[PDB]
Amino acid sequence: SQWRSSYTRRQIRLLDSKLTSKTSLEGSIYVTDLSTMKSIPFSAFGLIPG
Amino acid sequence: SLLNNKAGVISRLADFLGFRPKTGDIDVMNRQSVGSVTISQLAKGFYEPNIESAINDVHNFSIKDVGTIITNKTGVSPEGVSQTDYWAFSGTVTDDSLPPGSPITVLVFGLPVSATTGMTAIEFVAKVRVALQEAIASFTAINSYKDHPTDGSKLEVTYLDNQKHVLSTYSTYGITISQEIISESKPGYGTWNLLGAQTVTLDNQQTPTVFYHFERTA
Amino acid sequence: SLLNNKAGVISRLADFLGFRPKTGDIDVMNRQSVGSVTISQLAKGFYEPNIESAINDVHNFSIKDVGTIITNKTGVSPEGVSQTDYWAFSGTVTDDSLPPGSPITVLVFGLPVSATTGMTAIEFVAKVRVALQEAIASFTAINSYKDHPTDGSKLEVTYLDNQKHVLSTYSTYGITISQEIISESKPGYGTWNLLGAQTVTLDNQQTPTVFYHFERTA
Amino acid sequence: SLLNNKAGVISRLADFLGFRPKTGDIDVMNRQSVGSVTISQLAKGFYEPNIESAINDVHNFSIKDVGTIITNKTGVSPEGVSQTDYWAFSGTVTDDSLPPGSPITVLVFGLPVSATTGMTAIEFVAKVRVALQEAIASFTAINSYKDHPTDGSKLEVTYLDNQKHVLSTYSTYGITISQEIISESKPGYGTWNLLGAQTVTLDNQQTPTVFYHFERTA
Amino acid sequence: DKITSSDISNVARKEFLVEVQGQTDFLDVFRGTSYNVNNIRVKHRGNELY
Repeated sequence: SQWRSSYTRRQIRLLDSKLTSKTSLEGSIYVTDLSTMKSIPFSAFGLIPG
Repeated sequence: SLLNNKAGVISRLADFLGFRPKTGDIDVMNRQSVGSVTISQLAKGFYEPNIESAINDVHNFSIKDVGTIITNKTGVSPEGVSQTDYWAFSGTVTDDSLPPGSPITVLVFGLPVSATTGMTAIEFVAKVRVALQEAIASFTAINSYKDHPTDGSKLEVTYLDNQKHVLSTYSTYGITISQEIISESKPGYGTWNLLGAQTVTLDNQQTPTVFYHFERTA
Repeated sequence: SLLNNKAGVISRLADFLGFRPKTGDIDVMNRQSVGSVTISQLAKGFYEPNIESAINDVHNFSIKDVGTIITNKTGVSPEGVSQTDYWAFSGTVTDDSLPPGSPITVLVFGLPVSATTGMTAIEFVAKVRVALQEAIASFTAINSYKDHPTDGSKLEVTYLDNQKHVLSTYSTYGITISQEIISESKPGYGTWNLLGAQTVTLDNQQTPTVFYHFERTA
Repeated sequence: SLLNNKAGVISRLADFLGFRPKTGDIDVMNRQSVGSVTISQLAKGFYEPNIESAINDVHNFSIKDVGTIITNKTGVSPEGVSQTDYWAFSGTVTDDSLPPGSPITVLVFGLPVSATTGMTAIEFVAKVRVALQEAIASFTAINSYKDHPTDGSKLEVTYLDNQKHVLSTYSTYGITISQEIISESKPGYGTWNLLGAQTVTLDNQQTPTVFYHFERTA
Repeated sequence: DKITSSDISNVARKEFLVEVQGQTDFLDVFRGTSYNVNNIRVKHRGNELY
């Protein structure tokens, strides 16, 4: 049996394009052109295998 | 009460931001209060008097039709004047989260400037020139920029509007970014023309007074 | 920073929506900045410079007292002009969530129109007439409407204000609702009167110039 | 849609509150729409047309430069007029959550008034005087106050701005607080000066018409 | 498309580091609810007898 998570949570912060100039980090930083890509794939949030 | 107060806004979009209209305000076509709900926001669903209409009303109020004569004794054309400023830059571009010569973006008074770590203010300004082109190319708040003649670390800056623009000196990435106001902006709108001088002796005056008739050319 | 930024607004109600006042702004009674906090919002608890006061100030600025002479060479009365438009309608009223002839409400440029499924644009317009009456009866953004003379599926529309109104063509329930702008609105406020023509020879001009003195009648 | 509508505002700060700009609006320096995004809010990160710029634009539009001649037949100086009011107070200060003579604060039209339970309106007004000093001392919405000559429970009140101020009568702590409007505020800005009278016979009129030339002294 | 089939019983572990000597009993087993008798589990790291 897995007891999994019991809540936890995620939150993402992206800034667009060069304004970051930096790539996504964990669930901390994300980056993209915001108008270019709708949605999110999430590995973008912190992922743990539950 | 902050609850239903905070309830408030929803949609932002000053179309949709409400306005308590002026009580007994006919100034619109001798009809309705300034900021009264308009068919624009009705189409958008917003049924309340709003900030949008209030701006265009007084806007439509303060705009005299082309060809209107403005008359003064002074003789300054009513036409507005944009503000012109310096942006003083100093230091060397510094990012300790990246190696030297690391391309980064720097927001200069809100203008992104792509620059690599290690650039002094001058090389930083060299990049700032690139951004100011876009600020002109995008025509955002900046009418024009010019390199400071005796300083590479300053830039002569001109704003699109006739409003007054005062900004705060800050230092990012070892680059101090400060605005040095050169020319004050002057109130006015459109393009105006002095017709010429009219000397007028008032009714019981002894002294003839001169007037300057400013037609609106735009 | 968006946190305490988003913290922001609370109560909406542009009374309560803040405004960074103009720095060194005496234009109000030679006293205070435009948009400075007023006893209205103090009574309402809001202690900050606000959007409300900023509108009335420039409003109170752009409104010349009754009887003021506006002078131009052109001769158009300063009085504003409302925009007049067509609303072009097409198709048959269609609701597939209800049987044919199903009374529904249709928002025409934000105006609800009660209509039953199966109505063509004309019968739809027949109902649109009912709503436009209310839009006039409620006096919301619509000064008047008139049936398109040669088309039942269009309606001549007049707006209360002197502002400009541009709306987006959409098709609901098999009814396309589009706005066809007829007359442009013109800037102005109140009721004005041309006094007459004054021919004036400027100081060293050879040519007498004519002026048109517009008194404010309201 | 209210979701992404409600998404909206974030930062409040009408700098950061957006504005749908006027379509095809050159009235700023013959350049950009009113409310267009400015280097102020760019520096602040806000990239959209905003409420801030829209206020200063029409503000900068409705402000005629010093020395400009306003001409009318009537002769009222363009200078604005502040509103002057009475604040009528009644009853005895009452706090049932505290013993009699309990110092409390009372918000009079948003002005805090420190008063102790048991004070009649007069003693309440005696304290109200203290607050009005601050309202003058802080220069918030209140130009001046004066004691009602024949009534201690009323106070003659003057507001900083030239706007119109209408407030709601309320009764707190056994003290009714009501505003009695004395003088209407009049539109205008700055300090103006009548040059004198010009009698003018219009082109084909028989009757000479008099004008009053109002120079801007501030 | 999928055989997820049957059921998964539940094993959890709680180690008791022995102190103080004494300690001839342990109460509540796993804090919530009960132990399931049929399969006895206890170890000295020698795994204790049935």
